[PDB]
Amino acid sequence: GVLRVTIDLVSDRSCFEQLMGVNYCQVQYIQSNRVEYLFVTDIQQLNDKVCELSLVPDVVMTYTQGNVLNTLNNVNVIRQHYTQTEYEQNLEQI
Amino acid sequence: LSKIKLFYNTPFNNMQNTLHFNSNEERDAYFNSKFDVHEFTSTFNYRGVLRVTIDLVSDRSCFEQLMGVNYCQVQYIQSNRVEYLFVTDIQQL
Amino acid sequence: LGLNPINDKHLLRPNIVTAELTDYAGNRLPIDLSLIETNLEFDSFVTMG
Amino acid sequence: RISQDELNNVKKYYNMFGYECNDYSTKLSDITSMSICNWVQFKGIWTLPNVDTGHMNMLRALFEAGVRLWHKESDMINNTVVNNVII
Amino acid sequence: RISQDELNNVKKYYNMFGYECNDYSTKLSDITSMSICNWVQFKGIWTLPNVDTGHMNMLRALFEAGVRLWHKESDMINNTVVNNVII
Repeated sequence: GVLRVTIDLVSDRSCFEQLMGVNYCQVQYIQSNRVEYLFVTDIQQLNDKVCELSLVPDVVMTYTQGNVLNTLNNVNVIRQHYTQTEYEQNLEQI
Repeated sequence: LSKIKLFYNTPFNNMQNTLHFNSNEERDAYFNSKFDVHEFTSTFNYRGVLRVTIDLVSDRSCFEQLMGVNYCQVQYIQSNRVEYLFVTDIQQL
Repeated sequence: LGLNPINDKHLLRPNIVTAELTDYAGNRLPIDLSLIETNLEFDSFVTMG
Repeated sequence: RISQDELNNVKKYYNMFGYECNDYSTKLSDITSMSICNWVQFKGIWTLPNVDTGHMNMLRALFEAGVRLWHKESDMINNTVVNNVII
Repeated sequence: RISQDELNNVKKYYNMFGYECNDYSTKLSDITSMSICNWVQFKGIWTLPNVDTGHMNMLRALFEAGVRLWHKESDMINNTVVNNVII
């Protein structure tokens, strides 16, 4: 982090800042069309017509989907859940 | 004033784990055999913790996205003494 | 014990379940239920006459 | 035994946070192992192929503190955790 | 004995972090002693010939907290530690 997306809305009728339940967003970067999701910390209101979004990227969501995590090696694990097989092995400890 | 070389996707990313060779040439030899995209020349201002302003205008689908860099080398031309650095972050000007 | 045999074996330990023997005459056998691999089987070593 | 509730409160705890572990140097047990969700928490040193150096960090240190990888949306907001299971 | 796994978790621990020591005033045991990697952690006062005064510091205090000097790359990212050994 931590950044900002100046975002404008002038076609309003009963709004101002009040486009409200946003927290999460997406960004498809045009045009490498790689994608990235971010949380939105806050939402400042610059005026009657344009509000500002503070962002921090959901690195987890963004980068970890699929089988990625399971191929990392030589990692010191601290808590996880176990496959039947790996559970039996650790069963005494638990 | 000095000859940079930025290594991609390298294991060297915590200061408590290093690799160790018996002679700095073997160190260097190793490193000089694993590159992945860019390798320029600057004269970077050192004051840690410092910055290397690094330009790329021949792009086609990039911008900032020369990404997996963390480790880099610097052969200072010309005392040709060498020095490796981690790269904390990468800001996009 | 009312545990689920299928995924609860790990709860067989002494803060969750406990086991004691008694003859109601102040002989007792305390059993750390964590130390049975799979089975709570009691035998006896008896002598007589 | 402990009480029906307390029994569940314990069931839940393990369902939500998995198991104390002290395997400096292993590979994570399958992340997709459980049915409802799947805690994972580990410490350097790993690099994911081609990522902002500083998103890694942000990523590293996020797992060192741990991340509950849910497996269905329903569950993310339902009293289901109680029934997590190893397939 | 402790369990097969716990036994290994322990093996690993020593493999990765070596041994508690209290030798104010000695010379380090060979750094190239082990086969897979080789922990080293110690406290002033040492000077390396011809180095930025402030890289020493950064150096000193880096070892005072300890450095795992690995010996082959393969290993830096494989479940090998388990088998570290004194030659």
